[PDB]
Amino acid sequence: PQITLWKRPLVTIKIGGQLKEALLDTGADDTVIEEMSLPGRWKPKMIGGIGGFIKVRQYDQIIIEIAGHKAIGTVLVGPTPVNIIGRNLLTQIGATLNF
Amino acid sequence: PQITLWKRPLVTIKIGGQLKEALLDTGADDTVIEEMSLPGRWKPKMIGGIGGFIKVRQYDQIIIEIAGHKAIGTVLVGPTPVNIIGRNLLTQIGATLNF
Amino acid sequence: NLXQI
Ligand SMILES: [Cl-]
Ligand SMILES: [Cl-]
Ligand SMILES: [Cl-]
Ligand code: NA
Repeated sequence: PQITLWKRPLVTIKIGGQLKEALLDTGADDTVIEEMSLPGRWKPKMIGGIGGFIKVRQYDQIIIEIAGHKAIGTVLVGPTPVNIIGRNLLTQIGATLNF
Repeated sequence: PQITLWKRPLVTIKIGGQLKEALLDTGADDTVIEEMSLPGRWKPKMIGGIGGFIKVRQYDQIIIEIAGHKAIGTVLVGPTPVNIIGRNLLTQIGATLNF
Repeated sequence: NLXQI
C-alpha cells in the first residue's frame, strides 16, 4: 500500500506464530520486538536511541510476515516500548519513502 | 524523490540559516534536533524513545527546509543521537511510505 | 541506532 503519515504507521505482523502490532520505522536500523520467545541461538546486544540504551537478544534468520509480506532477517528482542520494524526488514518488502 | 532504505535516509535540512543532516523518521511523532539556538519562546516537553524519556525544548512555528521542501512547524531541541525529521513535518512535505 | 513518542 501507500501509507500516509498523518497517523503512526502501524501494521500487523506475524512472528513466532504470534500476531503483533508494529511500527514501520525508517529511523531504525534494526527490528526490535517486545519480550517473546524465538527459536534458536541468540547473542546479547545493546541498542540505543533517545533516552539511552537497552539490552536485547539478537536472533538471526527469523521469518516475519509484515502486512502480508514475508521477510527474513535479524530480530532483536527486549524491553522496547513499541514493536519496531526497522530498515533491515523494510528493505526486504520493498518499502520506500516518497515525496 | 523515491528513497530506498538500504542506507539511512539522511537528507540536508536548513534551519536558522544553517545546513544540517537529518534522518527522515516515520517512527517519530515529532522533529528533534541537537542543541542549537532558535528564536522565540519555548515550552517544555517530554519525549520517549527506546531508552526511556528525556526533556526537550519545544519551539513552535519554526521555518525549516527539508531536502529542498519548505516546512513551518514545531521543532524540539534536546540530546538526540541524530537529528530526526518526524511525522509532523514529513506530512508537510507530502511524504508517504510505500511497499 | 533505533529512533520517538
Ligand atoms: Cl538482517
Ligand atoms: Cl530496492
Ligand atoms: Cl508541527
Ligand atoms: Na537463528
